[PDB]
Amino acid sequence: MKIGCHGLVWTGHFDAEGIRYSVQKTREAGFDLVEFPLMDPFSFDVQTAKSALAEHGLAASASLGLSDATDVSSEDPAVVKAGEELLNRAVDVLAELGATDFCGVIYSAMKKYMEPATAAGLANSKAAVGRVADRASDLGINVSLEVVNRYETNVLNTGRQALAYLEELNRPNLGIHLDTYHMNIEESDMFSPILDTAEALRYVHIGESHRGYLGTGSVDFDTFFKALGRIGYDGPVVFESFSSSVVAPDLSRMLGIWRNLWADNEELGAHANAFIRDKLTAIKTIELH
Amino acid sequence: MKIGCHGLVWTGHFDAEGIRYSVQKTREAGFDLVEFPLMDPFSFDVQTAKSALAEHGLAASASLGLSDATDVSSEDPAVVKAGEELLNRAVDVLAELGATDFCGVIYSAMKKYMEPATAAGLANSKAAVGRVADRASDLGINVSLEVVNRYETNVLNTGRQALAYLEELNRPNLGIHLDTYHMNIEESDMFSPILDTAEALRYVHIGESHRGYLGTGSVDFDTFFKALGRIGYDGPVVFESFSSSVVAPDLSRMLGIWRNLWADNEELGAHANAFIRDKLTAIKTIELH
Amino acid sequence: MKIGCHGLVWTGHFDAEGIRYSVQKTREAGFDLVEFPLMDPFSFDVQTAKSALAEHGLAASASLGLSDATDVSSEDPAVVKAGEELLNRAVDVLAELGATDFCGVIYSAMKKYMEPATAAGLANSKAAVGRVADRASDLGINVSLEVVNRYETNVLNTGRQALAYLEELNRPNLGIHLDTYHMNIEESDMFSPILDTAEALRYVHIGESHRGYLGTGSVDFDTFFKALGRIGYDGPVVFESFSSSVVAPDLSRMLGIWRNLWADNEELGAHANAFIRDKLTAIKTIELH
Amino acid sequence: MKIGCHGLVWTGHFDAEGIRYSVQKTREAGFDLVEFPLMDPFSFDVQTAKSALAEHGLAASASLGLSDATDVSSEDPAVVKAGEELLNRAVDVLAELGATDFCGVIYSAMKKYMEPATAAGLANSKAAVGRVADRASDLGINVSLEVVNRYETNVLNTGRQALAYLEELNRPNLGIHLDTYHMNIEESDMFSPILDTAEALRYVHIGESHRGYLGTGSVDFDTFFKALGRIGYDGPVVFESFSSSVVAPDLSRMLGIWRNLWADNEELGAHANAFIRDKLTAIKTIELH
Ligand SMILES: [Mg+2]
Ligand SMILES: [Mg+2]
Ligand SMILES: [Mg+2]
Ligand SMILES: [Mg+2]
Repeated sequence: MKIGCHGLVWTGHFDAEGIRYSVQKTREAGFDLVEFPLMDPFSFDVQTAKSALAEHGLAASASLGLSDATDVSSEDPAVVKAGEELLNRAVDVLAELGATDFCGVIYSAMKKYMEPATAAGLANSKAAVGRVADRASDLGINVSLEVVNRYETNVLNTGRQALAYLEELNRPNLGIHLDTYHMNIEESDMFSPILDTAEALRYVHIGESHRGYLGTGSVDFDTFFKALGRIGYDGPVVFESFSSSVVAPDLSRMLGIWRNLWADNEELGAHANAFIRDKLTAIKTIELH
Repeated sequence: MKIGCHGLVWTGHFDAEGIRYSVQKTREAGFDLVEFPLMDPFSFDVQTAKSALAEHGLAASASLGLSDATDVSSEDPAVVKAGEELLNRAVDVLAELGATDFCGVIYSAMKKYMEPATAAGLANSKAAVGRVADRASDLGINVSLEVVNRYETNVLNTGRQALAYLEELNRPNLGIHLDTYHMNIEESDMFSPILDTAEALRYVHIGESHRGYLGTGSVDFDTFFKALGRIGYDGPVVFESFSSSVVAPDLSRMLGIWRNLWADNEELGAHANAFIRDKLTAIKTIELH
Repeated sequence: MKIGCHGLVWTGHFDAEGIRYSVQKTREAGFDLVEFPLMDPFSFDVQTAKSALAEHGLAASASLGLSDATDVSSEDPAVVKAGEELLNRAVDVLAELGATDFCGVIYSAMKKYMEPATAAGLANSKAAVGRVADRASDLGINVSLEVVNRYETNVLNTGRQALAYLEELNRPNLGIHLDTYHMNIEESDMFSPILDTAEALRYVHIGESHRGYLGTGSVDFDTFFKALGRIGYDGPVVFESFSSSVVAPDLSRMLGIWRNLWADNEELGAHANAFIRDKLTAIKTIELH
Repeated sequence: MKIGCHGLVWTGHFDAEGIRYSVQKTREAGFDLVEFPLMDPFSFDVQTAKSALAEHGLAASASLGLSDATDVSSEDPAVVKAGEELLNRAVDVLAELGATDFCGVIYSAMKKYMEPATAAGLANSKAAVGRVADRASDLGINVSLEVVNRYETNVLNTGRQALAYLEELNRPNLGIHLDTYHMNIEESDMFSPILDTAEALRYVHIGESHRGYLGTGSVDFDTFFKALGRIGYDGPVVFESFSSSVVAPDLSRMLGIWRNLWADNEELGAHANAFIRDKLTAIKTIELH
């Protein structure tokens, strides 16, 4: 299991400087892995990232959220094709980095829909995601669909829905990515989604109810980690936090990061790293007693 | 204290038949009060409402959410003026009904903004709301701003933000409206917001994390009700839950109701009424032991 | 599933008067079943119980805790035999009532031990309970061991320890009884013990952390009922509450009931009956949405 | 604020070697303070303790529970006197160590009583404690009464009982010591007792529901630390944990430590030190957001 940190803790612009900076700060915070948010994978400087990752002995993953122009759940085949094109490039980036995990909101646009998903749209989404997963499979890359709340997608809001989505595709490298922040809204509790989704659970985001400091919100982390321990989850556990102190020109607007949740990402990162690691340490003793 | 139920539980269209139906269902479910959604107050059948309320001996309140055309936080004075007009009419409706509580998202549009709030926008919102409060005050009507999550507003996301907003306006009849559903995301916990806004807390919405049956989600209702009891809150406590089958396509899309958490609103309403009253009965015993 | 009330809500003396009083009050509070504490089954008035149960249409179960004189976990064979004799009579009483469930602290004395259990004592406990269970089996009676906290036994303090104890005996009518009050102290959380004990779980006590009003202490009922729902538990669910306003001469002392947690047991009882039934109703809805 | 560790994490025998071992391990785990259990203060090697404390740079406090022979709530004045004598020696040991804090179950025996307290016994307890406090005051020592559960005292089971007991004595150095383990049983929630005891709260124990690893049981630490932050508590915050792995001949039997909750106290101790510190760090951030 790799303990990771989302890139938006450190910077909103993933240029050469942002890449080295995020990688460095991640390592200094005590994390094993950095998750790069690849909103624009075409321009992502792979060589700099490879250099920085090697320098700090850090692993990497990639996440992304689609938009209207790249909505794979669209009824417009051209829009779907564009989204598929973007997803494929992200996967290519991961392959060049020698990474293994791609995740995020890749089954739809990451936004507040003003209509329910349509039958035709859902068919297009599943087909597009199937083709990306197949391609990723040949490159030795896993693809995990991140379940997000009603305001960020109209397709997959719960673990159960994600399981039904994956049932049709039946792709071996296709998994489910759960996020405590999103689970806090949609799920019935923190243990049930883990247990139902146990086979497919491939990626985990650790986020507080307001996406700030861990333990300063309403998320039931204790039940979540205990359930993770029960199913013997051994995949990535990545801290994710957003504040107006670190702004991504598009991503911050899309996630509605209006408020200040923290000013000092160094204290935040180190704290989050310890929070996650110590929780896992304690949870490991539970089976013994 | 009045135990209430949002009208949207029962019907999506508040015409003559809808008004009578929602009022009757509310009374049959055991509630003291019904909250009418006045999205369009100009076409609200006030007379039918007065009749139905008297028939069932039920109290009433009103809430609405603004839209793009009536966004009082806009930098466009034409838009701001439109919103203020909508607000003023709603207040007139309540005055006619002899009701005393107006609430909801009246300081901004109820939607997912793609940009942070602006200084000019905030100024316009505050000015308009102040004028509306003054108008309402003369009609003996209290106005409560409902704190909502980041996806429904970029203005008032926390109880403290609402306090700062109210401090500037310094209006006697201006209150704070808290909703457990929204609190469950943005707030640090369920007792701090109650304690901090005790002086200004005038309206309460009771909703599960996913707006389904009470007690089937992640809302810490226990801490919330304990906090309410500690500050001796005596205002309205109103249940809120939504179904795409029941509400209009407009509002269902606005609230992002992609899933239906219940099929029988009679059972839901009766369950919610007992949940609230029974919780209140229990919390009253705490001071005795 | 039968919803029940422990008799110490109503009376501490099960003479004929207490028997009829407890039965009647249980029916009036809305329950299906009364749980008689048979601290002395030799003198329990079976005849009055049968008569009251019939008059009020109520099912019945019974529980008890052993004492030093009846400690089947003693190394002294005469003490063990006196215990076994008491247990056997309790099973016989239940048989005469037409009941199906015996439970409680029947594997040791119900007290604060000052020494750990002993290998010889444990073997005595199991053998006696095995014989009691076999006897009960012939009579169509299920026997469930109540897991209780460290101050009330030194043998079975967690669900896991009860499973290991049963594994040895391999009896098909021998089950596990979990109590939220006891779980709240000893267990890692409120779902694991249910999931681990699924096969063997046959009786449930619903008690708040301080054994008063439900929802006025720190017990996580939500996690507990969600887990009960997940495994399809259909055994008895019995409210259990103790206050200085209702005193049993021995039992109130043994359980350390020093404080007033309630004066009005009719309010308490109706509240608890609603709490449990409403919780089960809500959990059933998680299924389909 | 001093973050501390109870000595029973390390050893059950406070001979010279035990004293040195406990102080060393406490320092190595990252704590500021060691809490000595002074069950027999007449035989406690003060000089070795001064030496070990100095060597490792550690502050110190002491606690004890009384027994039958020393029960200051007894109606027998010789028993009261013997208790008061043991208390006075414990204060002296602290004075010689240059410490400021005495605490624990010093207002009754620390045991499972078999009947409720008596008016006369209470009056003896209060007088004795008052005298011990006055003596302590002259030496610059604060005395804090540990509120414990029903199975360890019949006198002070809730914060509010302790408040009422202090009110009578009105002593300026006499405070309330709350323990999350005990609160988890007897209190209504984890914030009310903190808010109610605010001015009088002088000492804190941090204990999981089953007294093992922090975050592996049912204690609501988040509400507790958020309430602590709210009243700006600055007294000692001390980790307390018990396992059959490390046994005190007397104390482990009195506390009912039947089960192994950990084998490796070095891991346990560093986990707890981090747990408490990291929680305080996070709670500090809440007022900023
Ligand atoms: Mg995420
Ligand atoms: Mg609302
Ligand atoms: Mg019980
Ligand atoms: Mg303690």
